[PDB]
Amino acid sequence: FSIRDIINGKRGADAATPCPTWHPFACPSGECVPIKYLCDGSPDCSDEYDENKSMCTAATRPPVEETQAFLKALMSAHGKDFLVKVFGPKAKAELSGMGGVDKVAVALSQTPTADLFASEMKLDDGETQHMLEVMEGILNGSTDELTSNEAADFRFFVQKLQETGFF
Amino acid sequence: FSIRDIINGKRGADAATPCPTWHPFACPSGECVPIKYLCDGSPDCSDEYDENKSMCTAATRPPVEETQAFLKALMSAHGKDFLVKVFGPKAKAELSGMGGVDKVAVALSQTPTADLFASEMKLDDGETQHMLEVMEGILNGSTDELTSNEAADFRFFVQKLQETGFF
Ligand SMILES: [Ca+2]
Ligand SMILES: [Ca+2]
Repeated sequence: FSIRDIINGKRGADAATPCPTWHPFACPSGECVPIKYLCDGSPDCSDEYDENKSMCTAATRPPVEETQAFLKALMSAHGKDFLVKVFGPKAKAELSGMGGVDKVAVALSQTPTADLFASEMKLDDGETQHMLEVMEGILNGSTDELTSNEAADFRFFVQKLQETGFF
Repeated sequence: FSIRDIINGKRGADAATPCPTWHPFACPSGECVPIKYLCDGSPDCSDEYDENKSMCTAATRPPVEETQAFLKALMSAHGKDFLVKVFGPKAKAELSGMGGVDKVAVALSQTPTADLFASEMKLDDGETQHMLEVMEGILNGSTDELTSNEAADFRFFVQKLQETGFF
């Protein structure tokens, strides 16, 4: 009772022979691969899940539950509408127009670029451009948009976006 | 982070569906964790599979299958008894007395130290000491046991063992 799997076959009886410790990663296609083969620029799993772009981008960024916590702590320190200063009015009321802090944490973890993030979140041209200008300004030490404490709390996170190809 | 996943409840031990892209690694206990939480010194699976010592050793060493192809290439180039020069007489006839090339390649990948490898392969004290002397000689450029060409073929592999705690 699993979609993909119906059409390749059906194992033994019972199900489980999980992966060995030396090839500990199970692909949906049901091959076992070494951690080294994940995100290595070539497909080791027949379904190519080992090179899944969402999985490989998330592997480069903070774990989603740390980003969730981090978004929540900025709004607790700076206000429930604080993230309007970065993403525009869809960020008001604890990211209510962007699908909530859980959906935003996953999107910032998995989405390779600001452009693909903007499109998922339905930001217009002006909101996307302002998001990039604020994030460049946070890296600069600029306080045109954020206060000094706001920029310092955000700086390390924006640095990691930039080191991982977001902008 | 997944609205689908709330309303099926508890991810059993195991299968049915796969772990999401942001927490792609499945513990046998049925938890899903980020790659970054593997081998990080604290348990994120309730069964501590993320800190499993064999898994974590193997993740620092060449993949199983490369080590296996490597040992087979050494014995095709240098003879079916070539690895007697490292492991002693149990290595004769393509590692017959050590359970064969697949078992030796798994043991070299996932055994933390030369002493634990020796005890599992049932090498005696004399054989263990000579193995360590030969491996040191390979790092040195000594040709007392291997030719220049044999040692050149083995040197990177011996360095990967030294760098990952083997001796
Ligand atoms: Ca790969
Ligand atoms: Ca861990």
